[PDB]
Amino acid sequence: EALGVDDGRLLVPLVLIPVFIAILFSNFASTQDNEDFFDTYDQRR
Amino acid sequence: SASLWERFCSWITSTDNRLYIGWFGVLMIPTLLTATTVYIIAFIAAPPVDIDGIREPVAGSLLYGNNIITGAVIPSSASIGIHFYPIWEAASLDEWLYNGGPYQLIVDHFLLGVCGWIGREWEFSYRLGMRPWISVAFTAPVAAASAVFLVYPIGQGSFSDGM
Amino acid sequence: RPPGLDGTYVGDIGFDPLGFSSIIDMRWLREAELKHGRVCMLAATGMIVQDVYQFPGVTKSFGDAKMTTLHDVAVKQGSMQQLLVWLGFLEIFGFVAIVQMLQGSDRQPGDFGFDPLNCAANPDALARRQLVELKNGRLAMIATAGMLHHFFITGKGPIQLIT
Amino acid sequence: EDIVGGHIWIGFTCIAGGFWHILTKPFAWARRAYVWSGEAYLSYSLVAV
Amino acid sequence: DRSYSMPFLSRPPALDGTMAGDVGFDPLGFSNYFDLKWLREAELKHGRICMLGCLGFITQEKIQLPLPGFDNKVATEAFFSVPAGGLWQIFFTLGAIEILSNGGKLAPADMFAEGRAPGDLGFDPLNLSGDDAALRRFELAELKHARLAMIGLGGMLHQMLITKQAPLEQLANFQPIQYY
Amino acid sequence: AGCTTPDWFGVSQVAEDAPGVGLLAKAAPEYNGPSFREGLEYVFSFVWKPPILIAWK
Amino acid sequence: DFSAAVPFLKRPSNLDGAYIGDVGFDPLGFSDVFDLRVLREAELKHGRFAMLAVLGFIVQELYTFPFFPKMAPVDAHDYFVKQGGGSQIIFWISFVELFGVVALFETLQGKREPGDFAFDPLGLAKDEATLERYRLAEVKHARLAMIAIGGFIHQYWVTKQTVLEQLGNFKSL
Amino acid sequence: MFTLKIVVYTTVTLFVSLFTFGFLSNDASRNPNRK
Ligand code: CLA
Ligand code: CLA
Ligand code: KC2
Ligand code: KC2
Ligand SMILES: CC1=C(C#C/C(C)=C/C=C/C(C)=C/C=C/C=C(C)/C=C/C=C(\C)C#CC2=C(C)C[C@@H](O)CC2(C)C)C(C)(C)C[C@H](O)C1
Ligand SMILES: CC1=C(C#C/C(C)=C/C=C/C(C)=C/C=C/C=C(C)/C=C/C=C(C)/C=C/C2=C(C)CCCC2(C)C)C(C)(C)C[C@H](O)C1
Ligand SMILES: CC1=CCCC(C)(C)[C@H]1/C=C/C(C)=C/C=C/C(C)=C/C=C/C=C(C)/C=C/C=C(C)/C=C/C1=C(C)CCCC1(C)C
Ligand SMILES: CC1=CCCC(C)(C)[C@H]1/C=C/C(C)=C/C=C/C(C)=C/C=C/C=C(C)/C=C/C=C(C)/C=C/C1=C(C)CCCC1(C)C
Ligand SMILES: [Mn+2]
Repeated sequence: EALGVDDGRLLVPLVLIPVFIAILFSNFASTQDNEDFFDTYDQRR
Repeated sequence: SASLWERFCSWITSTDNRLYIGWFGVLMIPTLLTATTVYIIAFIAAPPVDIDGIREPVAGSLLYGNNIITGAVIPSSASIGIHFYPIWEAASLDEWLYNGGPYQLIVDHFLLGVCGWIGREWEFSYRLGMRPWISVAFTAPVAAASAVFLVYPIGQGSFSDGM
Repeated sequence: RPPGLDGTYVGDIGFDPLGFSSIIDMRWLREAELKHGRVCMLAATGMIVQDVYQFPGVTKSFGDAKMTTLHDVAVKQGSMQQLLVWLGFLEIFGFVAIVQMLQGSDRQPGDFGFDPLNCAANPDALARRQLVELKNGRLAMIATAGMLHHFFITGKGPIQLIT
Repeated sequence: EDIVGGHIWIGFTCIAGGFWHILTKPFAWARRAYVWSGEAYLSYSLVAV
Repeated sequence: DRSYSMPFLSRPPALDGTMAGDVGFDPLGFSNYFDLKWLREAELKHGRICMLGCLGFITQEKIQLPLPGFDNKVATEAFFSVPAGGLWQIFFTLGAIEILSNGGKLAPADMFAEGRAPGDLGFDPLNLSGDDAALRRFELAELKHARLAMIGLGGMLHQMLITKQAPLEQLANFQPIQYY
Repeated sequence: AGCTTPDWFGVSQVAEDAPGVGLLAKAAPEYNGPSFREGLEYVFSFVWKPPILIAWK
Repeated sequence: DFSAAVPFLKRPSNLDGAYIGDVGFDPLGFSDVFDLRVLREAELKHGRFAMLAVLGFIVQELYTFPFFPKMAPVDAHDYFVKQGGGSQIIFWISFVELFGVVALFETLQGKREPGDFAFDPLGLAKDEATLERYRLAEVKHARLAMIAIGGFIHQYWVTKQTVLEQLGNFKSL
Repeated sequence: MFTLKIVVYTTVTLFVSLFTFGFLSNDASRNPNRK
């Protein structure tokens, strides 16, 4: 059951891959200015 | 430019590609390509499918005596109903082909692909600075396809009732 | 003369073929030497005595027992656990003393203040007794090692070889 | 019993999230990802409903 | 001039005597092509994880939690005997600890952007870094223990895979490899 | 009171001039050198282009 | 014609007396086609392997460990190929040769004498004259063992007898 | 059948994660009127 996960090994792609990409995304996120802007969207990128 | 992920995002959302990819295309292209190749392979050489579930298969493949007009990917078996039927949920590949599993595969990947196409039309409209409501127009054939492929089997209780 | 080995420490004859004093603090080395020597004095005395007295009730508890076999029986009984925990409790404050000595204090290696009989009143007597303690401790290390390995080869105590 | 327990969880989770959103501000990942206007919030509510 | 670790190979250009644990051992030019701070942080992280892993290898053989499924002498089999939900809880907790320690700076381009020193995560409940010489000697001891624990954990894990026996348990009744 | 005592400091029995002891604690070299991708390419060149055969020239 | 070892063949162009054992013996063209440092490194490695091989060929026949069966050296290579000990020896020799690659790369660059690994634990060859004498002895023994190990192996392959077993009861072909 | 399932799960998770983190990378700023 759960997310179609009838074998524990299936949890390895479902966690390691989202984390790894997130780590890459972290290198993006730390680069961006994370201050408030008070606008409809943030043009700083 | 700033980071590897930033370079990947710039390439994905680039307007310099011959065909725009975008984030919606990141989901659209694999699903559409999978559904396309599975549909071609099934239309050419799929085994007959017991659509009615009473052990009388119906042939819809070219190699089994069909032409272009009479050829089709037969809907899933009535014994399956609307149960999720991937390849790994069948005892054998022959059993999966016999119960109309490729129909479910093509239908699901095609619905994901057309949703991605709606989103990708919006995405390229936003990238080009134009108005975004072409995707609203394209929702109607997508709605019709989902009604004839997904909604009607859900209401009737079996993918065998799908088109 | 070996580098890093000054004459300010008693029992020095400039004996250091391997530069242990050049890579390790001499205070730590002298503290370790004195602790090893005192432990070996007690160990050699005990190994000699255990072949003679054996105490009132130990005979029916441990049978006969000897040396390594005595350690093996006593760890199973519980005497070794008690000795280990109490000597570890003492060695906690020994560790504190070593740390304070290395941090800079009036304490010297081997100076635990254990002089209940006031035998250190005469300074020259204490100076002689430091060398006496060092040499008897080194002899005790050699003798304990000899008794241990002689028991390994023959399974006899220090007195069973003599008698 | 499952319905009542799930509604217990939903009610307490909604209370906790309401107090959270009252006492907090959207994080950096949330601020850069969403459009902050009335029509955007309307669209979010529309897809939810 | 010379490495003093391999006296036939010359000192690596990036390995000065500034960093702790530096005996000039870098036969492959990793320091020339990779940041030394990143290399030291990775080395310290691997070694600290291995120190904890060796301590766990000894302790789990010696002591087990009374919870069901937690009673396996062999650590490699104890990984699969323990419920996977607990292991994923551990993984998520360690990931949160890593993210909080680095403050979102998980890449070599930004991990040391604010400095922070290689391997200095701010964990020092006892102020044992006050003395500079003591801190340098403690750094050398930490690096030596880290490398020794890496090698020892590798050995214990592979021997556990071969013999299906816990390390201290395997030391008794040695039973050479061809027996299995 | 946070161990802010003049007598409070760590102690090691090893000599401070022993090999492996760094000159300064917590060294942070600048590394104005090659990027990470060049390092990965160098590590791959270890296995597809090692200096083994250039000696016989 | 001053090769000093073969009087009619002249000294080779780059075979000056800088290297130990340089008697001018290079009739074929090899030092003019390859680097002399690499050639000396290869010569020393071949000779050291051959010296260890000759000593092993003597010792294994004279005494084999309480473990492993009683075997001839070539049969020993085959048995340890199929057992796993040969894989271990190959692994560790390859591990040492991994840094030997870097040493040879240095020798190509410079700052390292060919065949010099600074390996001298017992502190022998004190002073330069003793070092030169030991270098000459090392090179001569290396070449002699290079010939001798091939002699041992081919004689075992032909007569099916080990070397000291062949020394007595010669049994000429 | 398990290996096919793990391959499909890996592929789907990779593509979904790419989609999710791509639309989290300030997608609104990727317009021609952004300054
Ligand atoms: C109507 C209710 C409502 C609304 C509009 C919001 C809106 C918001 N919340 Mg709040 N929140 C709510 C309820 C709500 N919250 C409740 C009840 C809780 C308690 C659990 C929270 C706890 C909470 C936290 C702790 C945080 C937010 C944050 C946010 C912001 C970004 C959320 C985001 O990107 O989603 C991201 C959505 C996902 C990643 C998807 C998660 C889906 C989970 C795994 C369940 C999946 C179910 C199912 C399998 C898939 C959906 C099926 C569907 C058909 C139902 C946004 C302003 C964030 C923020 O920036 O604020 C500080 C933040 O950190 N919220
Ligand atoms: C949510 C989970 C999570 C997250 C986000 C992080 C985040 C991070 N971790 Mg990880 N970590 C976690 C959980 C997590 N940790 C857990 C649970 C453990 C186990 C206790 C670790 C163990 C760990 C180690 C040991 C290291 C990190 C490192 C890092 C940092 C760099 C990440 C990176 O680029 O690796 C992306 C992923 C990779 C690059 C793949 C791994 C590389 C492979 C395994 C190397 C294989 C070498 C090979 C076997 C040897 C060759 C043999 C020869 C014969 C050829 C980053 C802050 C590293 C760091 O700080 O570097 C400075 C580091 O060294 N972490
Ligand atoms: C140090 C890492 C770590 C942290 C930070 C942490 C925090 C929390 C919190 C937050 C404060 C809650 C609320 C919580 C609750 C539970 N944890 Mg726990 N937890 C951690 C580690 C482990 C391990 C290794 C196991 C475990 C377990 C359970 C079970 C039992 C389920 C059941 O009853 O069967 C429940 C309810 C076991 C498990 O899940 O087995 C299926 C088990 O092996 N946890 N845990
Ligand atoms: C302080 C001096 C002293 C020491 C340091 C010491 C050490 C040990 C150790 C340490 C390794 C063991 C294991 C041990 C064991 C026994 N002792 Mg003993 N013991 C000491 C003194 C006395 C006295 C005064 C008596 C006595 C006795 C017993 C009995 C009784 C039952 C039995 O005989 O079966 C047993 C089992 C009583 C007795 O009946 O002795 C025949 C008795 O009056 N012990 N004793
Ligand atoms: C930093 C910090 C602090 C701290 C701290 C801590 C937490 C310190 C903890 C340190 C630890 C646990 C170090 C552990 C090292 C383990 C090793 C080296 C294992 C080696 C195994 C080997 C060699 C082996 C083996 C084996 C092999 C391979 C196979 C077998 O056949 C044989 C054998 C069994 C021999 C504190 C709070 C104090 C204060 C501070 O303000 C900040
Ligand atoms: C394949 C195989 C393996 C193997 C193997 C091995 C190690 C094979 C190696 C064989 C070797 C090293 C043969 C050596 C030949 C050297 C010769 C003929 C030079 C002689 C010197 C001369 C002529 C000197 C001439 C001279 C003299 C003094 C005077 C004139 C001048 C000068 C030219 C200098 C195993 C055993 C592992 C088993 C496996 O199952 C298969
Ligand atoms: C982050 C991000 C990605 C990229 C795009 C983006 C737009 C920038 C953004 C998107 C974000 C998006 C798309 C966010 C949207 C996320 C969604 C749709 C989250 C759904 C949450 C629903 C939950 C947890 C249901 C709980 C129900 C329960 C407990 C029921 C209990 C029940 C009760 C009551 C009754 C009985 C039955 C039971 C079942 C027991
Ligand atoms: C299977 C399994 C079990 C449980 C489940 C699991 C967690 C999923 C998984 C674990 C997987 C894990 C965690 C696997 C981890 C496996 C590990 C840690 C392998 C490490 C091996 C270390 C080696 C080979 C170092 C050797 C040192 C040498 C040669 C030193 C040389 C030296 C140098 C250079 C210096 C000079 C001297 C000498 C001595 C020459
Ligand atoms: Mn119908």
